[PDB]
Amino acid sequence: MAVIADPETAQGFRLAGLEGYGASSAEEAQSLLETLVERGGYALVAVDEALLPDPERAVERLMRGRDLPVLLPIAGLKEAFQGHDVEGYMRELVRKTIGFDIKL
Amino acid sequence: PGGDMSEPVTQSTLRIVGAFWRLDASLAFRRHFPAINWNGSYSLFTSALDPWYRENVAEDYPELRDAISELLQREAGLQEIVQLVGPDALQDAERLVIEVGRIIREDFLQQNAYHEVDAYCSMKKAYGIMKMILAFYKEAEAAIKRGVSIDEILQLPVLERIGRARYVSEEEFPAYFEEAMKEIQGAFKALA
Amino acid sequence: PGGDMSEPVTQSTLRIVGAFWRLDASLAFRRHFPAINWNGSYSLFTSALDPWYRENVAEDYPELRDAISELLQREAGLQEIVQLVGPDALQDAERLVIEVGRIIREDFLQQNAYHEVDAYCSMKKAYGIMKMILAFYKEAEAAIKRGVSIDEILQLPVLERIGRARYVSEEEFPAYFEEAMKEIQGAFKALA
Amino acid sequence: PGGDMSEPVTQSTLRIVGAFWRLDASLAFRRHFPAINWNGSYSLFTSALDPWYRENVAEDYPELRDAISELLQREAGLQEIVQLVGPDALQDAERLVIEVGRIIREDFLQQNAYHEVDAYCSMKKAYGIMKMILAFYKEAEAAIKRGVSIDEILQLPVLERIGRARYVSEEEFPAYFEEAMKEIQGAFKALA
Amino acid sequence: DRTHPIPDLTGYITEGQIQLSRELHRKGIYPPIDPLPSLSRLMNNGVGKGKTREDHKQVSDQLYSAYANGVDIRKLVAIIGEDALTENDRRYLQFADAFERFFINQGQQNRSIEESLQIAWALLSMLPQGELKRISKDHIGKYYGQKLEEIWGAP
Amino acid sequence: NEIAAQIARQATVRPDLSGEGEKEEPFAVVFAAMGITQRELSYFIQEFERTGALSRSVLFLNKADDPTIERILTPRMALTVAEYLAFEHDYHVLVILTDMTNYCEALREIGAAREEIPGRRGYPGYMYTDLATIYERAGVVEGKKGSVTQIPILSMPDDDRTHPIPDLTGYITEGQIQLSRELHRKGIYPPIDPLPSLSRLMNNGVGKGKTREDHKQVSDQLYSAYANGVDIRKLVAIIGEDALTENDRRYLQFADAFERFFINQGQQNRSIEESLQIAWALLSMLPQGELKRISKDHIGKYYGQKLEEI
Amino acid sequence: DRTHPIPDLTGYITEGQIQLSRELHRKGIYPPIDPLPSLSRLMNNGVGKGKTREDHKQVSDQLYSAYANGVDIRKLVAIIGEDALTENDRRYLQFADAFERFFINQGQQNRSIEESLQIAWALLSMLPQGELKRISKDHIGKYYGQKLEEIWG
Amino acid sequence: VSPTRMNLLQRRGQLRLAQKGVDLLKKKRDALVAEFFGLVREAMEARKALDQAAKEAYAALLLAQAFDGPEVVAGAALGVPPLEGVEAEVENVWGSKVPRLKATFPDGALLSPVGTPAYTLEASRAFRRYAEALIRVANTETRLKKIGEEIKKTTRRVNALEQVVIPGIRAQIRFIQQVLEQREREDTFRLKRIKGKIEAREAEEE
Repeated sequence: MAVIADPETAQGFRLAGLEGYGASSAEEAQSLLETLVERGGYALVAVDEALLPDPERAVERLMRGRDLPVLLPIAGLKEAFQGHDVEGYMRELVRKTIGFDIKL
Repeated sequence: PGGDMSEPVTQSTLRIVGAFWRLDASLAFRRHFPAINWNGSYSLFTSALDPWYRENVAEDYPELRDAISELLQREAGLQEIVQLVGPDALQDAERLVIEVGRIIREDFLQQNAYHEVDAYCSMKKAYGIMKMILAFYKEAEAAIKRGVSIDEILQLPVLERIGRARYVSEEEFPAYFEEAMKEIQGAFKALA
Repeated sequence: PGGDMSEPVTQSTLRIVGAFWRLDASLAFRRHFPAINWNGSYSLFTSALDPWYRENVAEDYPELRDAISELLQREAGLQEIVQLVGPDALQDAERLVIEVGRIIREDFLQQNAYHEVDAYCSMKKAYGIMKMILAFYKEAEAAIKRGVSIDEILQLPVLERIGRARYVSEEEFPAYFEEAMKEIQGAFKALA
Repeated sequence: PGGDMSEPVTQSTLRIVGAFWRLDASLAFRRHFPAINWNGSYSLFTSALDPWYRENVAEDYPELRDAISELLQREAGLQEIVQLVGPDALQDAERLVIEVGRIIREDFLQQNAYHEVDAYCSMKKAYGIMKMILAFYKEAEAAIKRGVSIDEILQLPVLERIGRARYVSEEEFPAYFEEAMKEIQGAFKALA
Repeated sequence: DRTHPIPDLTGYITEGQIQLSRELHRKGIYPPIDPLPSLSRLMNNGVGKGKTREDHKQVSDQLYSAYANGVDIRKLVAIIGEDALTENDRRYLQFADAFERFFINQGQQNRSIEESLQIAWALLSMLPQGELKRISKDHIGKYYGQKLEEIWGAP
Repeated sequence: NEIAAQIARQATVRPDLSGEGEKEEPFAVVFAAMGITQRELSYFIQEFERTGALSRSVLFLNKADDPTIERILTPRMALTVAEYLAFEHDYHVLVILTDMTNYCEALREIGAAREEIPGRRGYPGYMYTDLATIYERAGVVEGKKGSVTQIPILSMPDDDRTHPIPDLTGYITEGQIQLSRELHRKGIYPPIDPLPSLSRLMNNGVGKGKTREDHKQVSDQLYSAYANGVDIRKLVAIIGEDALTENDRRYLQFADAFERFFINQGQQNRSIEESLQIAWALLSMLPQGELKRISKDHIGKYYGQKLEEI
Repeated sequence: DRTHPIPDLTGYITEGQIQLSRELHRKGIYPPIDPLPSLSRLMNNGVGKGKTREDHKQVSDQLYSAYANGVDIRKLVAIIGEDALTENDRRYLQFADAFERFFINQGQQNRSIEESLQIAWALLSMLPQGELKRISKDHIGKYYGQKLEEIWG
Repeated sequence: VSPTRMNLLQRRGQLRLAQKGVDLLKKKRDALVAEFFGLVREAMEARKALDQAAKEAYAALLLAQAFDGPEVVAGAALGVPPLEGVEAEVENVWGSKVPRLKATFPDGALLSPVGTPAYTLEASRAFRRYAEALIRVANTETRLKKIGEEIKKTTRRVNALEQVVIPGIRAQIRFIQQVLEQREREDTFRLKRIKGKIEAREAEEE
């Protein structure tokens, strides 16, 4: 597997055995993710949401062709210390997945 | 022959009659009586009778009736989602429309013919019940905007007051009506 | 005229005859003969001939015939879903029914008038082929309940024996049939 | 009557005429004129007029015409798929075919009888428009293989040049044509 | 074709219809009477208290609804399999087959109305009490609970 | 009937745009009713009384209780009076023939009685000529100042446009205005569907020196945009809104705004200037490059007004 | 319309018919002969060992079966979609396309029965040898295998 | 489609089959929606667990470099290799294959996570558990997306049937009915004409 996030957390991810990487910019994150996916290899790639909220949307040109890489929006660090709205994330996910954009 | 409205007799009739009261067995299966479908029925007398209503019933009766019709249309426009997912998954406003449609149906469109008092209704009584329901709708919409829980709006005794309006005798409807309008006014202010 | 079976002649015949062997243009276009429309054909003589079949073919011939008929009706029922969602969308048991219906169509109901052997079939040869197909169906159903893929069932070579039964001469057929009845049990035992 | 082509007059005519210019009400509803159904029309003179075309229009005119017909046939095939599963579900090659088929419809097949220039079109002008469309298609296919996005191709400015080519006059059309042919390569080199 | 003039006019004049089915016939069931497209227009005036039994009308309505649900679920299983079904869907699936085998398929038997009502209650007992919406609770209490063995030995 | 009464009330000729500059004259109305019910007759009489036009009108009233074979004389007498007025006294007449379906039903009754060779659904084989003898009594004559305009009203049986009555009428008349049951159920008045509606004489009456120069192109562009919008709406009903490209989403919004602001106008009288203003406002919803039916000059002159019309 | 009285009575009188198809004609296939609705009543009289070749009738039967399967899968793709097809279904699609483009489309060329049977066997070799159930295994051994590219391209 | 009585009856049967298929597919979508919402609840739980783990692991890492040298933490991360800690086994859901990542995750494959640092080893434990929770979240998300696109496919099929196929069959039925009725009318007119002419001939000359 592997992960892309801020360098502050990538060190810990590697400390756990994941091929971590440091993302300095949203463009940098997208380029690195494209390089990671284009290269044949690891199966899971969690992407920091703050730098790229919708990795599948951005990498649409590849994931539509290959289905092994499992992208994943992972929570940011400074956000984690203050929390984030999971319910809103799931509402957006439902909108994306069934399109009918309604929940309660 | 088999309900095909394209039959020549039906088509010739519909060229000459001013009202089409479409009965449907689907409603009667759902225990809804009279079994008249408000989506397929129509009338060509409403505009010519409006001046009569504005003097014999009330000046705003045409507007209230049009409002009831628009509410029913809004309900019919939300059956493509209520079918896919139950009423519970709809947001506050759409579920409010669904419940307003339910109350319209069950407390204004239904009428027991074997009941001692419900078998008959006057134009004043119908106008009163329409005004009841529409005023409740306005207040419930305002409350939802004020962040009230829709479930709380679905538990108010005022709804049970509106439900029994069908069975109140004509000599007793006016007092019931004024009291229930005042209770509607004072039922959402009480609810936070 | 036109292949229309609603013509006066065909309909008047349909009311006085005992057996009705309807022919299908779709099957004749594919060169599948005899090309009988199974769904649209019938006989009124089956119940009267059962004693003869028990005495002169096999004691359980009527039951096997009825089992074949039930299989064909089940395939006709599932063909609607197949036309709706395609054959791969079906569950394992339903695909097995479709496949065994196809085996019946191609290995039992198909007959080559211009062949030296298949141009004629005795009642006992028909009973043997029917028994083969039914035994295969039962063992395949048991296998599927124990978790054997359909793809692995349809590749079993005993199906080729079942498919070539039609061509075995009348004198050689009994030995062929005993070998095949042993082989079916062997093949579905070996699958484990 | 009713646009039905199975009537005695149309059927009796179709046995004797050498061309069948079939008008379509669906095209006329969308203000697509001349409103000729290119899928349902035919001509039995195309083979005999090829020698005249090859010396009076261009030596390769029939090949361009055949290519445009093939593109239209491919569009007709793809439209049935698109209308049920959405344009996005297609591959990039098929999407380009849909777009070029639309360009052919709107920029070549459509003609304005009430316009001061588009009312009449010469054979050279038709050949030029076809050559521009086919050149754009070849460059676009190359670009698709080079990974270019369909959106980039569609947003090009040369498309406007092709789209206004029919309103240009005869006395100045060949200059417009040379310029646009240069611009097509120029634009598809820009995308790289 | 029910739209053929003979059956159309007959339906115009008559008061219902008993429809035979070729699917039931070719599955071995006799008499091959299909309840779903069958109707007796005057049934309600000749059943009930003082004629037949008080539980007749609701038992008929419940049988109709349960059988229709069972047939629909039978088509649904072919696609989504039995595991994806809920327990109630499975009970309806079993009830439909039992209905075809023991209710429709009586062969050359002569069943009095009491025997038929007993069989109907035995079949309805397969469904969980309280899923029988169209039957009053009194009749459920009085007749619910019969065992299929009473008819299992004579399909 | 409401649309016919509104047209009769609001019909004007606008000499200011044409250039003659002379003061207009009002329309005489000849009104022929065949098989008309009392409800509809009451509506028409009340409308004409309300607008004061009942003094400058001639009414021939064959009611649904009147003899059927007399239904064949009514339009002929109406048109005799219309032509007399127009081409002998220099009037501008507006003829309204309500329920020509009743005329065709009467014609079929007679034809069946006489056992003549029928056509498509029992209607006599000469129905086309008979309808032409009524419809081709409109027009304008050289050396005459008056005119006869016809607005027949026919109810299409079973909403079927291929039925012989609408079919033969459309082969004779100069276009048609087709109402939409769908628009009516959405609450739109007047519920005129543009796509099945056509006017064949529009080009000889619009443009330079009549209306203003962008009329024809604006109409063509509206047709193209609405056709695309309806196609995209068909696509959406299958593959959901969320999958639409942004351009297609624009076309959808255009279709909706069209139906809700252009078609729907209630009982309002809109001059050609206001209608063209609303039209350009709706067209401004699209990217300026997708307006292929309009020349650059007009786009420059008029593109860019928002829907702030009040 | 094949149900029109003229074709209908003719077919009831004549010993087969060669029915053209507008769908093939529009695709550019000449002669646009649609094999499924065509028929030759007396064909069995004049084919086989000692007349044309011993594999003729079975090869014709196999071609009919394969083409019918192809047309059915064409009707199937409109419902399921191409990506859901099985490998055998895809193979029958390819067979139908190649059949139309190479066996039916021949232009103004004169083919001997030997060349026609060679093209038929080349097309049948595109299907797995176990799917050819109408042909005897002797003929499958003797004639199966050859590739279409050898004939053209 | 040739106008015949047989074609009309076949076309009516096709209409009935299309309607039955619409109902069947609606029931299929009902079951899919129920399962989908169950998976939505599960995913809410999994995401909340992942968020809590992210909080705790970020905390532990922050203190690890705060007490153990940031260079020490960097060296520990560098030493640990990108071990092959998962097996990408696939799972079948409603006729579709989806990954089900299994965390084989050999602990011994982490080289030099312990030593001179006193807490960096613990921070590795927090991030390993965090990776476990992240795997669980991925497992739930893939299933939810697959069931969602199955719902979308079914809805597209239903809409196709209800808005393209069924209206087409109805139009064909109407057309065939019109053609057949017209033919009957024409034949009747012919018979009446012939019989009338024969009657006139008998009157004129017997």
